[PDB]
Amino acid sequence: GVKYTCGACAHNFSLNKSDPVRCKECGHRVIYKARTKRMIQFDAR
Amino acid sequence: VVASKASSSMLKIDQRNKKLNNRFIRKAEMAAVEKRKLR
Amino acid sequence: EPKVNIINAQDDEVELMLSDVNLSLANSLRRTMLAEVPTLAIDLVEIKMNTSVLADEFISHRLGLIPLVSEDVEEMKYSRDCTCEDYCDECSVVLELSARHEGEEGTTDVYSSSLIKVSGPGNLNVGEPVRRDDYDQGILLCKLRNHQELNIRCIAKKGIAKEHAKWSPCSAIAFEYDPHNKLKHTDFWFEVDAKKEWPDSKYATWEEPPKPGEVFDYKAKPNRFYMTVETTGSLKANQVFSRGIKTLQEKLANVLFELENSR
Amino acid sequence: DDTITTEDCWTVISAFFEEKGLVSQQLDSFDEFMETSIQDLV
Amino acid sequence: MNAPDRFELFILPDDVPKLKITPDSRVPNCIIIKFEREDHTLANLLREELALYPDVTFVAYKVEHPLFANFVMRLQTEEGTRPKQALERACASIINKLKTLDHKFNEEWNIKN
Amino acid sequence: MIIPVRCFSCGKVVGDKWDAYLRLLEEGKQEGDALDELKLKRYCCRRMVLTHVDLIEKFLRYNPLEK
Amino acid sequence: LAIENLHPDDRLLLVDPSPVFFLRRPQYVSDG
Ligand SMILES: [Zn+2]
Ligand SMILES: [Zn+2]
Ligand SMILES: [Zn+2]
Repeated sequence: GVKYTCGACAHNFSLNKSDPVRCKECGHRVIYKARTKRMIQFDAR
Repeated sequence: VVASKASSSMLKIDQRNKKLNNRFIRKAEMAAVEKRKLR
Repeated sequence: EPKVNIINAQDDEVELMLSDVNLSLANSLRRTMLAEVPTLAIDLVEIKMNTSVLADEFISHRLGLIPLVSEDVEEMKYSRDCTCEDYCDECSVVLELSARHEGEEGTTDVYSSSLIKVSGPGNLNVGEPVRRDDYDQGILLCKLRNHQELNIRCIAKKGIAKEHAKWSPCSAIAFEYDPHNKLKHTDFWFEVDAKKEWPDSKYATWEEPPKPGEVFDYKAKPNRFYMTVETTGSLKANQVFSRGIKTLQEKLANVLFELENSR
Repeated sequence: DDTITTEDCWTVISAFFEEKGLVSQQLDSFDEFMETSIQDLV
Repeated sequence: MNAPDRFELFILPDDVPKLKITPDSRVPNCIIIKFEREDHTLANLLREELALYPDVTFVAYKVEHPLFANFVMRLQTEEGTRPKQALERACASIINKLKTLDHKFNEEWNIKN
Repeated sequence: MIIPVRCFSCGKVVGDKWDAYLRLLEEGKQEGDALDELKLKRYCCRRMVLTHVDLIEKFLRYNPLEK
Repeated sequence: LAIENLHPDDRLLLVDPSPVFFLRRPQYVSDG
């Protein structure tokens, strides 16, 4: 349901709150959440 | 490494500037010390 | 009674001489051209993806400072004065930038020429980023390596330099009068001799140096003012001068209207 | 020979910093510790 | 956090008038004018235009605080003339001067181009 | 980090002259002569280009975090 | 060739209408 990204090989996957926190392909122990989908706006000042 | 073009250009500029500084500053210092000596 | 004499003329700079005007009028004209002439600049940035090494607000600030063509910005409306819903074609210009690096080696530069105008006022010459030539690349915005992409949508609005310096049409306005100091408006600091310790003005040959036997003239006032107006490219120099005059006239007419309506 | 200018002194100082660095005392002390001190304490 | 909005320097609130005139009863024929959302650009122009009129005996302005965009003008004229009429004449005169200045600049630019 | 778009003091656009400056320095021109060639007269604008350090080249050597 | 290879009398003809020890040429990588 929620996207992640591996800290080593930059691979994208998903977790279901029951898998171990690991990369699928290279088995890194460090993963990062993906950027949101909400609209992002700045005032250019 | 596959260095960028700007970085390689800056490296060449740095080598040229280092050589030019090592010549000119040393020559100016030699001129200043000989002038201070002859006084 | 007021006179204008032009010394050098260019698209981006004019050097003129004002005579038979008050000092206050020339200074107010300088201030108006610096802070009150309306231009067009990017004000809202919608970021759809940004995987570069630069922060989002960093890139937004850089985008705000890019000068856009503002020739027909007088026919545009202020965003707060437009009755439209959200942004329309009569109060905003929409630009879009999409950059990416293809390949696994090297670096890609993102220039202001990559900004593409998508919508804006019909038949008005506003919105396009300023470019010196046809082969000029413009202002460096960002740098991208492999798998890094930038995809943004910008909204350009009308404003003045009082709100933010990105809307200023001018960079620097040189301003000077009385090169030989006949009015004694300044008292020259010196160690031995003030005459030979101070460099001569660049307009010193445009005025006759005072005679040695001349006495101080207390009835004189500043009369001739030299000024150079340099523009960022968003407007031409003559356009900036004319619109500064027009803005000052509009402010005075508004004061007069308020006075007459006060009764 | 020829005289030694200030630029020559700065060349010598550059050689010093090329060889030693700025944190050489910390690394050298720790290396001495790990290499011999643990064995001697044991 | 406590920084005011930058558009407050020149945007006039709905309930705030652009111009408020009150008499100064200490001396005869004097008024105090309060200008809102204005600064030295208009103040100095109006002051030094008015100072050259023979029937204007006193003219001055002050910006009380640089963090607030307003200035206050004091104007005193002769018995025959009213200060508001002098202010209107000054505004019209500066407008005419700017008009001829713009005309001559356009003429010279067309000549030199 | 990356060359500023405008001069801090006066606001002249200096962000389009970095690559030309590096080119001129490559050709062997002195820094003052190169700045003269780029029509940067006021020393406020000369300071912007003369004292800029390009840190983005170091930041770009780290591998991208998203692919 | 350069200014050094020029004849001294012709060098004297080059009159402005000497380097100083405290004006260095800028660098980017430094040393250490
Ligand atoms: Zn992985
Ligand atoms: Zn609208
Ligand atoms: Zn500058």
